[PDB]
Amino acid sequence: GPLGSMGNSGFYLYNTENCVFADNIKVGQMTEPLKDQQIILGTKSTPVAAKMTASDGISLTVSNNSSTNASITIGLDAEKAYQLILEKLGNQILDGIADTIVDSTVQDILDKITTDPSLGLLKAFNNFPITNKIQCNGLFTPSNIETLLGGTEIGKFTVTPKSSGSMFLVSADIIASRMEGGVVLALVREGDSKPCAISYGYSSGVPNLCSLRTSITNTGLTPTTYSLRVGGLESGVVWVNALSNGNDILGITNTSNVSFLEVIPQTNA
Amino acid sequence: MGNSGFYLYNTENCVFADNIKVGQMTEPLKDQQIILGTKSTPVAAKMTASDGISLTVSNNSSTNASITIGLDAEKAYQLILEKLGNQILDGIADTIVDSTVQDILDKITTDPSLGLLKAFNNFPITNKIQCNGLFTPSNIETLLGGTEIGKFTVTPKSSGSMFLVSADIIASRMEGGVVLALVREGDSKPCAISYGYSSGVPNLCSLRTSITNTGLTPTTYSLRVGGLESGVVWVNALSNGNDILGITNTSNVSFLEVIPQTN
Amino acid sequence: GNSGFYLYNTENCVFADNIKVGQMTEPLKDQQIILGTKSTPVAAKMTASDGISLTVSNNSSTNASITIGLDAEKAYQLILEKLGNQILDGIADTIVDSTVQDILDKITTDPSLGLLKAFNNFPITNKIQCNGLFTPSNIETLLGGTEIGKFTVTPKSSGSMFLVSADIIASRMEGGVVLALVREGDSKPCAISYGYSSGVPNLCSLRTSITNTGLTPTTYSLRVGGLESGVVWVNALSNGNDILGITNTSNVSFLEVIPQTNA
Repeated sequence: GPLGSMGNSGFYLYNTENCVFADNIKVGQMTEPLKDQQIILGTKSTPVAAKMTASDGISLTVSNNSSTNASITIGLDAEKAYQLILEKLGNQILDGIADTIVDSTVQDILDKITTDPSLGLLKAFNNFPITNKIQCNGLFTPSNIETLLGGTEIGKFTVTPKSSGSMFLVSADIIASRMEGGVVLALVREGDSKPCAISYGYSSGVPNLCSLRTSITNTGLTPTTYSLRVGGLESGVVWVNALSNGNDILGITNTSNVSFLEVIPQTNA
Repeated sequence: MGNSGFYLYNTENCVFADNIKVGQMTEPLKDQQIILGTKSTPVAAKMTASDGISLTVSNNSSTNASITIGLDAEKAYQLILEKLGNQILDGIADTIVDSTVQDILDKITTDPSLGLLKAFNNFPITNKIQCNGLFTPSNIETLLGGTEIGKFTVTPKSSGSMFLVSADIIASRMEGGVVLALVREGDSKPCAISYGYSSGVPNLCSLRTSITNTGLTPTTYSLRVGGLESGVVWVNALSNGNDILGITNTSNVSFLEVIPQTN
Repeated sequence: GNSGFYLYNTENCVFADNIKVGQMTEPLKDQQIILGTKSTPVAAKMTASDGISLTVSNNSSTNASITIGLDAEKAYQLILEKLGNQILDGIADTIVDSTVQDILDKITTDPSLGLLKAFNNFPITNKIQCNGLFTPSNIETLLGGTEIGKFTVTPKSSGSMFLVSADIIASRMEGGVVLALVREGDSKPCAISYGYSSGVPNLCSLRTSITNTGLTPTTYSLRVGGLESGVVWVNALSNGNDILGITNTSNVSFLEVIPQTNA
């Protein structure tokens, strides 16, 4: 019946097609028949057996052993590719993207400065001037010093920290007057049951600055409200911003101050 | 179709047929097949393109037919992204990163609207001054209160800031009060008034206040001290004028830039 | 020069000068290959759309080859001809993120800037009898008064200063109080301030600004005592009792500040 692959050759009839059939083929300038990855490529003269390869690198997938479904698939070399792209035009590309970074990184940083507490620069300050003449009739006694009933309230202020785990350096300096005796200042955080800071000053009967300084530790980035109370030590009337009788000091309107300055505490040891 | 044989095309000894089947081919050439040699005998090979590469042909043209190899465009770039983004930064950042870093730094250290850059200033006062100038309900509102003990010139580095002014002065006088006044140059009256006491012995007499800044421009403040309604007040010295503990002690006045924030 | 079939070792092959199969109307001309179609095969020219490398050595009739590959500028030009925007925003995003992170690092470290300022508060709650006097003699010595605290601070920025506020509850029989801040390794205090008590407790303070000398831990200490005479109680009444019968607090604060030239 059938002859055999390999060795015979001539012309045969494939259906209606009249085909030349051989083991192999050598035509033209080809000094020998086809070898690996070679194909028949005609010049204007007698053709030559070209080999297909990859310049710069290109995916070439040949299936040699397969006599059924054999192919040459062609693709990109990726890491070899983009490298070349850079190695050609990377100099202009950088220029363009730089005249974008100009605003690009800046607006971003300056946004992070202001949005972000954990930076942790950008600290809050607030000062609160107190001008009123106040007759402080509430005393401080050993009985009320651990409670909320010490003295008379002269201010109440709401502070908010811009940075996490920070404190407020607090100075309250208050023009006070009282008939020869001592003056007590209590700073109280709302929520607490007793003052979070106590201090003392003196007046001869003539006005003197009485102050409280302290550093209070901040819980959240939540707004917090401190009241300031003032009274005599165990006995006396104290006037804030006034004389010993409540008249204007020097006939004018005088100012006391309470100020909160955010600060980020280094470890003491 | 029909014939297959050999003929003479000009000077060339040719061969012809309707098709051709060599080597391991079981049938002659079909769609997109080409003759591709192997280590033994040629096989048909169907040219294709991986990773979505352009490979298009023209079969419909019997003459001037051709195959074209092209770019994936979308596929390609999508796969370049799909692999390597890391190298670009480490490779080319430095040249521009030098410029950007060292620029944004200088911007951070110049910009008055950033809210960084807060100036601080400390003016010590080691002189002994007899403060004969009194403070009476009459001069309290004028420029004539007290005796001037110092003057200071400061400059805001930031916009919309305040100065936290501390004035801590060592004073003494016979039993009575000590008034301090801080006056801005160009005003008609003190812009902060304070009070202190001395029983006859040195005592720190202290004024504190927070001032709203009107610019990025050099303001000058003057501090003056003196008796409250009556009495001579000595600064940095005893009740009579000589050294305290027989040394010169210093007083200070300080300006601290702070930047009030909003709730 | 001839045509026909012949034997090459084991292989029986066809040979001719040229070849014309299928729909081909003539043999193979320059840059032509035989490509099988659905019907009979045609002649074909290989080409490159978009631009791709197409290098043929026909001249060399030995090891002759075709090669293909990227054309670079034309390639990417097409890449952006379709996608010329998204690439920008993506890569700019990543690199802006990288440089941003590096800057943040460089701010939170570099002491040469003027950002990063240290703060410390040292509370003092203990009742302390300061029998140490302060007198002409020991004012320039280390023996002035009784030491109520020792503190250690480290600056985070160079050319810096510490804004020191020491506010101490004290009590003594009608007389003056002295406060002295001493740096370790100095022969004398570097800050001397004064206060008063009538017999009831009153805040006595010391304020000063000290110049920092480097970035390394430094240690000051605060001595309190009577002015020339008297016993001074820190944090109590003049008889040592708790004030209002509770523990009280005294404070010493170090705030880092960056000084500007005084005018």
